[PDB]
Amino acid sequence: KDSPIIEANGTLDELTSFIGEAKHYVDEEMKGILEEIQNDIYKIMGEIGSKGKIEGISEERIAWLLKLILRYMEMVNLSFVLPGGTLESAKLDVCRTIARRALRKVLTVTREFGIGAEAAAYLLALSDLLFLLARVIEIELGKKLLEAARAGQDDEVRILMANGADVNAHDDQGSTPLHLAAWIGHPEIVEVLLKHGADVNARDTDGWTPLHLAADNGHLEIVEVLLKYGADVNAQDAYGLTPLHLAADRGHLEIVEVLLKHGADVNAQDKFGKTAFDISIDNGNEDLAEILQ
Amino acid sequence: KDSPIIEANGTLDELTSFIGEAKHYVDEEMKGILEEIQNDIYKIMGEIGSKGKIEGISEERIAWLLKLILRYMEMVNLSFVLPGGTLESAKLDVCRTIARRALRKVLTVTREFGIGAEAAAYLLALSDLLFLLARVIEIELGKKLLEAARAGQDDEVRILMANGADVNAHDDQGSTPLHLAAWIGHPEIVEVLLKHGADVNARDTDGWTPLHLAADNGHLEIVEVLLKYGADVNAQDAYGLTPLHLAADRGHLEIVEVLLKHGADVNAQDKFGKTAFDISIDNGNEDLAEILQ
Amino acid sequence: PHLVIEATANLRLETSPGELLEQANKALFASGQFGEADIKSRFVTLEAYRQGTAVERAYLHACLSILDGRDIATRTLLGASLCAVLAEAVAGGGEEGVQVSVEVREMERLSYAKRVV
Amino acid sequence: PHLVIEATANLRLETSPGELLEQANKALFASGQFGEADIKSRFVTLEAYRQGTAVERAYLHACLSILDGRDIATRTLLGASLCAVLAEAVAGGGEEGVQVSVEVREMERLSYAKRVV
Amino acid sequence: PHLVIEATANLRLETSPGELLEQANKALFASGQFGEADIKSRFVTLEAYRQGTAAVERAYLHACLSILDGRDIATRTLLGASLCAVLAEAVAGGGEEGVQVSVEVREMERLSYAKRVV
Amino acid sequence: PHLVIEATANLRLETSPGELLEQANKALFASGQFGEADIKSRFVTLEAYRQGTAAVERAYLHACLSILDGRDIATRTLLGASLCAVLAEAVAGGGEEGVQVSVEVREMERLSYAKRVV
Repeated sequence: KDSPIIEANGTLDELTSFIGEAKHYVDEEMKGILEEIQNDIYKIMGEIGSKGKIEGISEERIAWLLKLILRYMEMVNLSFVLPGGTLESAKLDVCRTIARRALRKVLTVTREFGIGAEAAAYLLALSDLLFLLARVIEIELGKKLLEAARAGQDDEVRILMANGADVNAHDDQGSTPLHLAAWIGHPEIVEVLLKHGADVNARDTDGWTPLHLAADNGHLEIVEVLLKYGADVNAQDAYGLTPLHLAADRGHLEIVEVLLKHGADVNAQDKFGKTAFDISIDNGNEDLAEILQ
Repeated sequence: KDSPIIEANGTLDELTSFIGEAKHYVDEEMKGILEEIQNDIYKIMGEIGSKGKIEGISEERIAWLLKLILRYMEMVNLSFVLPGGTLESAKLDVCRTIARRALRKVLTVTREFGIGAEAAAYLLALSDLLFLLARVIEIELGKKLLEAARAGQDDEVRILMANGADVNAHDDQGSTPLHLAAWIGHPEIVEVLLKHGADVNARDTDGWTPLHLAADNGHLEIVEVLLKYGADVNAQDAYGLTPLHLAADRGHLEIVEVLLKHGADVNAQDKFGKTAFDISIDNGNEDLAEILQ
Repeated sequence: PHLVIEATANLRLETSPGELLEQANKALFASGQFGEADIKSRFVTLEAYRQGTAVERAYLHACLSILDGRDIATRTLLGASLCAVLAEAVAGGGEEGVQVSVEVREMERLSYAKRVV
Repeated sequence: PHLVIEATANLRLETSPGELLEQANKALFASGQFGEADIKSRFVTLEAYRQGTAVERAYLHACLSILDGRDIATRTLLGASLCAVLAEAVAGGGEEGVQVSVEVREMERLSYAKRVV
Repeated sequence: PHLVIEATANLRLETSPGELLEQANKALFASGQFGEADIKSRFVTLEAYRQGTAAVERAYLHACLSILDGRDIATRTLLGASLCAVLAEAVAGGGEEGVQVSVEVREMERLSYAKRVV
Repeated sequence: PHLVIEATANLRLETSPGELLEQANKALFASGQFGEADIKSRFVTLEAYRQGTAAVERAYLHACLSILDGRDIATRTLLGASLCAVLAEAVAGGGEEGVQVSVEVREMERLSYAKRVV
């Protein structure tokens, strides 16, 4: 009954208790994973409390964590983010920090008693897994917000962000929930996302902003809104096109009028050498050419 | 202002905060109990922070815990369970582990300052009471799941299990939510419980599985489902009867046909010496005797 | 563990000494510190006694002997627990209040001998 | 970090030495302890070897050399991580089970020299 | 003392492995720490190697000097720096980028160390 | 434990590399410190090497025994001496002068040690 032993066990007890809470906020797979972890923690406590007399977790348990880590690692592609992006991920971040406190206590025991090194390695791997699990949850709420925007569900969109979904999440194609609303034609979604910090000038993999999408697809009302919240009316994509070149080529005159009122440059050249006006001339569009000059 | 004093107070303060949270997840009785405890913890801090100059909790407060412990102790009849069986019980397990951390700090102070021994005894009893209270909550969710299964409400049983109710909880008679669904005759329930891990071959105090209940009570649809999920078609109860002996004796021919198709042994003898066939003969049942031979 | 309960002859109990011993053993077992079969208690009535020097007085004292290894909270709680059981067992005795007390002591584990016959 | 993997000539791998080294480097990088470009490993086949004295036997051993500063949990996890990867890479060899082991050691940081040409 | 020099097969040197070993031995002897005849070094070419996980062509050069214990930090550090300078100069190139040159210096337990002369 | 024996290419042995490894393993087992099946040794011939800075041709033989920590100084010292006897007797000649034979015994960190059987 040396303090390092008691404190390590007590802290592990604290750890599994928080895990016991967290597993009520996660899906079936993570729930099962956390329960196996609770079993491992109990197994570890048996080793520590008996000063290594009782065998603890096996190397297969460490490898078991590692396999899960490798699985979830390829799902996570971090900038730096603050802990607790969502209510659910917050639960895991709390478990992570407790696990770290548990590791320090168990590591102290190992250093002083020469036992539990495998358990310490396990707990170390555990912390890494817990980190990822939290990030994966945030990515998944991100994906559900993208889905809501793509589907056109105005309430889902509000709900997802209220629960912690990142308004600036993006799909494999670089499109954010704001790009999705701008392309599809849902002004109400465009508005609530801008309101909660969506980057009006985010670029997708084609170099397009939500304004390029809205301008190209004839979404006049959305174009107006994007400009109000600071869209760069002269943002150029990968090929040098501005939302004006796109609106011009499509013949969307009302949008052209809006773009020009906000300082769009009718004489801007893309990487091919074409200007918005020259395009109205190439397409034989006499009315557009009047608006652009 | 010695660290052991400051840390003891700070940790007890931390303990009170978690209790303050937990009391919003419990019923009125436990809420009142937790509030009295919050007052006692404050009282204890008064003693510690003043180095014994201010009186702490009285012996009546220790006895007060003990009475509650004795009351709830007879409600708890442990196998080993993982912490946080339900969301509600998880909240208390968290308080329990914190209380133990608080105890360690107070014990350090007692050894160094000679004060707080009564407070330490109180906190020790507290951690025991918190343990029991958490288990009682899990037992109660267990009992509500038993009720849901008996009622036949497919939503209740999902909800109770989703919130942490033990699918293998049992009443004083050994019947689990799965036995109740098989005995009462709710095919929807027997199915969802099996789906969430109910032990298809759990025995009640008569040695009966859910299949024995179904076979005896004419529940043809239930028998089919239980066998699909691995019920032992030839399981014997305390008296040596199989579900086939029960279905045969009751004259439930459609069930007898189902049991036989899954390998039921028509020549098995119970402890009296009777086989399912001999029973069809003793009752004068010409049609049953045919399917059994 | 070994528990001894001594009471003055003039001390009146609510229940028989037998009931006290059973309750005491339950109180001890409920601590989770002891095996059920391990707990040995006995009760003694004191016929030759004096309290103070000036008066009709009764008293009740128990001494709990345990193997070492338990902390202060455990020993303190065990004492308070027994005092609760013992105090409630007192109906009266003497011409004044009855003192009820419990001490907990530790036995040296290393020199301890035991067999089962 | 510097990782050396040595295998008996009679040891059969599921994958090529190259693939094993790549997997080992991934296992190391996934630890978050190392810069990707710094992870250097090599594999050697042992042609002249004996295990014990009595038998057809194969073995696989690796030594991971890192700059000091990591704790026991980190070194232990790194060893277990590599051993798992290496063990799973063994298809057979010899007439009995194959021993797969990994050691982790620390290099003195203060005397350590490095340049890029 | 014992010195091991390992180079990737795709690493180009300005000199032969022999010349490098000779220069390395001279660099060690010049330290005043060693008897000339005792300096034992070898060079190994690595055929099966990987640096990192990226699909990029890389070459590296590594040495480890093993000495009996008893020398201080400045000596071990200087010996390392000395060898690294020699090795670094011998590198012509290799792979598609810069070549990492590193040297370790470690100590052998003197008390358990055994030696014979045949 | 793991034993490595390195010899210069110009070093002549009285026995084959294999026989030396077998004798070394026997010497190690005879210590009572090791399980028979646990002793892993390998022998390497050095083709690119230099000893000292002089033009005189030299041969050398070196081994390092790797064990899990826990043995005392007398054991590590005796193991070294024991292997040296086995190695030294196996040397027939090589180079223009006497052959240096040396053995190191080092300890692995037990706590971080990983092992599996496939």
